[PDB]
Amino acid sequence: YRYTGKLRPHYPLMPTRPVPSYIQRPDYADHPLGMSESEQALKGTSQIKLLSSEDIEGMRLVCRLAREVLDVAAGMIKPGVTTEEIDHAVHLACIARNCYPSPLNYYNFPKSCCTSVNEVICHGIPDRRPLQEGDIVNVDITLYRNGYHGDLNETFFVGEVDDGARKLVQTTYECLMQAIDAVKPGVRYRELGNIIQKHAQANGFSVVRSYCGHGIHKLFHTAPNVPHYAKNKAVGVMKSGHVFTIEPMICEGGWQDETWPDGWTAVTRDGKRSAQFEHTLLVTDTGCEILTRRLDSARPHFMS
Ligand SMILES: N[C@@H](CCC1CCCC1)P(=O)(O)O
Ligand SMILES: [Co+2]
Ligand SMILES: [Co+2]
Ligand SMILES: [K+]
Repeated sequence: YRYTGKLRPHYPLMPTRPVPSYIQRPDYADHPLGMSESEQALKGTSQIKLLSSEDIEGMRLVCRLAREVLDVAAGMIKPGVTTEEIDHAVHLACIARNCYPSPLNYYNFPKSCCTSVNEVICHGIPDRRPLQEGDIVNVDITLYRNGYHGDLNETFFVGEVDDGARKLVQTTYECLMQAIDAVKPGVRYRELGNIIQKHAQANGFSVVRSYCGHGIHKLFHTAPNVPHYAKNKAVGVMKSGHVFTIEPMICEGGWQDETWPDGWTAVTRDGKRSAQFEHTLLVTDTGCEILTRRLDSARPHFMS
């Protein structure tokens, strides 16, 4: 394997962290390949759950809890902290909230969150590497409570970063918020990518294509599939009671991605930097509720 940039995995990984048996698990948690019966059962489906009011309530609770766990992680972003240390903290913080860390053994993903540094687009596996001043780092959190999943991420600055870092991060967030702003009943899922790319390209950035936003509720990933790039073939129309994410990944250089031999880590083929943000959204009559929004601040962490 020829790595695309300067980052290398830092093994070995600390042994898998156990989840106390009292925590409710999703179906894949103890599958040996981390497969989810329920997700496969709807694989290739185009139909989109209309959540009931109790659904909506479970979704509100788990997304607020996931936000709380992300905020715990944000509080540890500093030079010299390892992504593995971040994950240990996240893992305890899920357990303390009585939630299962959704990423754990999801298709054998071996950690409880993703930490994606610099040229890692997404799904980085927490490891022994200490964070370096100048890095950017995304932490992606997903929790499971009472049959429901809630998913969010943000990109963070590690001490001081270069203007290009600042520009990529702010721009990515602006991409996400401009997309959310278009969310309301009657809007086509494919329109979101047009809005995202339009802003990305205007700032001299490219848009990752192999990874999409997705529906989420009782399933971790399900319809709709939501591409972040222009002129895409996404199927379906927003309707009050839909829940899904938008999570653009935006790049310095080219858009092309490839995967590390670990089977998970997605990096720029060109070794240049990528940033992402994610929210879990519910479509309401007037627009949408940002179920994973920060409550103690109007803004994401990087700009506070
Ligand atoms: N939370 C992230 C993916 C889910 C995890 C990636 C590694 C294991 C699951 P997302 O659905 O945003 O890509
Ligand atoms: Co997601
Ligand atoms: Co996520
Ligand atoms: K690399």
